[PDB]
Amino acid sequence: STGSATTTPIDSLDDAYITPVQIGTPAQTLNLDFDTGSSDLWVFSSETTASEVDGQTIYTPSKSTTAKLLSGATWSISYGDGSSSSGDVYTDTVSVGGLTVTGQAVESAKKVSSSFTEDSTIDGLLGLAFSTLNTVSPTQQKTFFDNAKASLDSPVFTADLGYHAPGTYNFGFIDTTAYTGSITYTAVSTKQGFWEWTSTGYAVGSGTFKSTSIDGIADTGTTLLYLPATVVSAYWAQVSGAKSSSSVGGYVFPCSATLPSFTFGVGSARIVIPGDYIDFGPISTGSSSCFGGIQSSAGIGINIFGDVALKAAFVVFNGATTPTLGFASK
Repeated sequence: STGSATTTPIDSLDDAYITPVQIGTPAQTLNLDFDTGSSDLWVFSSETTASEVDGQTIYTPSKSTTAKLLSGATWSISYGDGSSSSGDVYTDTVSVGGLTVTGQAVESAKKVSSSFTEDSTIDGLLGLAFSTLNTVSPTQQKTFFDNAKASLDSPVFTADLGYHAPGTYNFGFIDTTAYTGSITYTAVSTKQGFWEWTSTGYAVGSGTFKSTSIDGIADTGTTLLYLPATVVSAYWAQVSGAKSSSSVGGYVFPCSATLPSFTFGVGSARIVIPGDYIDFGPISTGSSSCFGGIQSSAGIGINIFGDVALKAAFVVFNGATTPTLGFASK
């Protein structure tokens, strides 16, 4: 089997991407944030505290003939941005882009933090990291990809995120028309539960490539690119007037600037992030100070190849017995 779904930016900044997901019988379509940095599929639901729902589409298990309460199971998750959610668990039929999994754990939110309530466009998350991170207790549950894997033509999924435009998540095949040149594959460590890999270096604009190992995770659920302070400083030093602002929470730059590209290494290959991808616009409406798309990972504890980086590439998440990651230009 295979699946193919379009993913769509939630706003003009590509702050996140949503992908339609069918849950239940008859289908209940929710728009979920596919997150290769977590491993819970959770949704806004009929069980979610009423005051914490504001515009989202909810899953109603009682209207699904294939829904079954997973007795005794609860879940609770906190994300890197400080947001959180929790609730109980159903099993139900879940389909993505024509690919169907029966008995998928669907984690029904009883509580969500403000950040989720305030974002009317995201109805939940679908995690695509390794199932060892799944928070369901007392019986840990598998991700959608884990459940689908054995049935897929090839045990892979691909992320093809657009810049200010729709893109595609494919399951079970590699669309050879969707990228240019070759796919360069690189080793993955699953030790922390993530799609963790080591970049071979970086360049700023038309500058020379610095060979240096950067360990990080491929995380579709994180908006920006978080790298070591040394790297980030070298980038923003090439932008007149750029500075790190503690009051804003990172590097800002004059909105009148032309941003340089940023290149990262994948083995001997190079992925180029155009300067425009690194612009996240005014810090507040009408401001002439703009927020940077490359930020320091210092105090996150991990480097994160988020959407700013991934959308510059066609990315293969290879879930073979020994997982790998592939990157191609497109």
